[PDB]
Amino acid sequence: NLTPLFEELLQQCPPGGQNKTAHMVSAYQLAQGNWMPTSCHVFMGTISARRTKTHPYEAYVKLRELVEEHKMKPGSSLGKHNDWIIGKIKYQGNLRTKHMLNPGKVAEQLRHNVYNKTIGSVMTATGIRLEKLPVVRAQTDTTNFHQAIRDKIDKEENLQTPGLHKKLMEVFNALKRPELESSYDAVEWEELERGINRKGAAGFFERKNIGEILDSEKNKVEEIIDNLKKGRNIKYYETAIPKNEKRDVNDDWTAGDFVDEKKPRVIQYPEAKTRLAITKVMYKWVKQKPVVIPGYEGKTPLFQIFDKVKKEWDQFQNPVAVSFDTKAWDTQVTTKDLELIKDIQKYYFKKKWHKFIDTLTMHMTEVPVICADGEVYIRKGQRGSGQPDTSAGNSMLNVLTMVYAFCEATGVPYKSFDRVAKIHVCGDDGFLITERALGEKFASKGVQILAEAGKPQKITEGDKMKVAYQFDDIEFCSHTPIQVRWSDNTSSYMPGRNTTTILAKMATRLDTIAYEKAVAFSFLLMYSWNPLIRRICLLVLSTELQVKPGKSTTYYYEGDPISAYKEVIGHNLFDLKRTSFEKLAKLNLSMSVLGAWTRHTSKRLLQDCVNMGVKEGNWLVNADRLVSSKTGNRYIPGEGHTLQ
Repeated sequence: NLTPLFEELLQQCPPGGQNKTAHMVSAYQLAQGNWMPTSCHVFMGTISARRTKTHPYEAYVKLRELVEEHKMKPGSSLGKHNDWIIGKIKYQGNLRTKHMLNPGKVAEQLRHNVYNKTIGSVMTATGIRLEKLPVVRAQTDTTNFHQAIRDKIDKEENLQTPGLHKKLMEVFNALKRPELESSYDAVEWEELERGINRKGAAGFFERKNIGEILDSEKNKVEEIIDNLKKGRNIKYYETAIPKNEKRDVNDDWTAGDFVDEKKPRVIQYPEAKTRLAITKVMYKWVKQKPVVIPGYEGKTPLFQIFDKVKKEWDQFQNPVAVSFDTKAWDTQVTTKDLELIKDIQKYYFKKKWHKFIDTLTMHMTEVPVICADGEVYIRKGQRGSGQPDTSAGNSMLNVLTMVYAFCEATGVPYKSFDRVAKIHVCGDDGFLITERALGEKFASKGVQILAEAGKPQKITEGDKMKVAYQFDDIEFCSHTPIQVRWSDNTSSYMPGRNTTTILAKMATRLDTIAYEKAVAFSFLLMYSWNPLIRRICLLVLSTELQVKPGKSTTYYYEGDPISAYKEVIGHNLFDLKRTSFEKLAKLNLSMSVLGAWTRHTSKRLLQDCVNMGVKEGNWLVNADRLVSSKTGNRYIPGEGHTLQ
């Protein structure tokens, strides 16, 4: 009876190891009685207990009593290499951090959400009520920023199962790529400068951005590579800014705005010179060239991912997908976690970079962080979202932890995972596909195993992980599959997501037509299954055909945008005859719940398209099958290509 109460309490128990000298009893066995807990250190949902004619409620109070005894049982020396930050302190701290040093505040140092006028007025022109759309890209004030630090970052390091990381290494040895052992070397400046955003943000004490440092202070970056390579301390620090601040900029191209959306509330990032030093050396690992993390989908475009996943899904008999959903992952990365990734990096890198990886990793286990306003805190481990290693490091750490959790829950051995499951990851996001019995075992017992591995899962109904029983219930990269029907009698899947959300993201920005047409084409590649969005996209793309699209967003087109689409999607926009009736109903629901559209909106948007398309000429709106059906005119595309 009391079994769900014990299961809740066992997730707060400190992780222990296997105890062969005592009786280890589960949440079920404790609820039945005559079992008395002797300690609260949890191992695979079991704790050590003396069989002493107990009553269920009495066993529960002893186990809670022991858990609170352990919780009510410390300040930490600062590392020498971090001492330099204390000499920059100018005023006493006011972060009021309870678990990490707030040594004070350094001297001060020298963006808003607005509408995209053309995209926003096309929406208004059809009766879409913008004010009813959800708010996106919210920036936060200093006060809630510091509260977010106390809430998420001010914490002792997660305890993990003893020996967890030897096991995880055992999992890596089942997935390593031995033909690459000890081959990774640094890259040349030319190759580094190819894939980098010159507007990459400067750290607190910096003034130049990535491109400016590239142009004029390469020697400063090389001095840093040299110091680390010889094992010498550098003055490593990360800067803290709230999400969506002027300095919340991505160094590298992004598969979509979904990657800004999953960012922590607190962005923490090394200096630009330092992000450059790390990347010039660890390029092949942090940019996954080649891909050595199994299931890593970082380089897969959003319009391909679900077609790729369906092929795996179809090869199972009775497939399910279990979601990876860790609470505030970056805050759950431990020192031992980063050191596990250090050992794996050293597997693939030439020996002359091991002292480099060793010293950087050492710098990353205790990190001076400087807030926008100047407040310093000393972070113990964790991941700063802006580190170059976030995507690659979290992806491997995710894959390893999840294979281990699945393998320990199901009894499948680490070397046999590839035989009964497929895994897919993008940083902490992901899922695996497997047969239904295997997945349900992993989804019920995985919660407790993942809490003991120091990656707690977001609390749910029935203390179970989310299972998808039908393919288009998979959730990945903030999107979910939706099927479309083409006029060549094939079907395929597109990245689907709520229409209210797509409208929000498309209609706003943080601080002109060339940019909006880029956005429109960018959204048209992802959301052509959505007739509302598809038509708003074609109307915007119809604007000022003499102006060429900007380059500051995910994608843009050279030449014709309808032909560019055909090149990456594999069909013509005009050939898309049907979008999944049911899934579209699900993704349009919030439109009506929020009242962002009326009964008139779709017709008015179609009518505005037909009015433009019936007139004499060659109009992008007629690339829409239904619009062209009502105008009797077609769009004849020119040559066109898609770019990043």
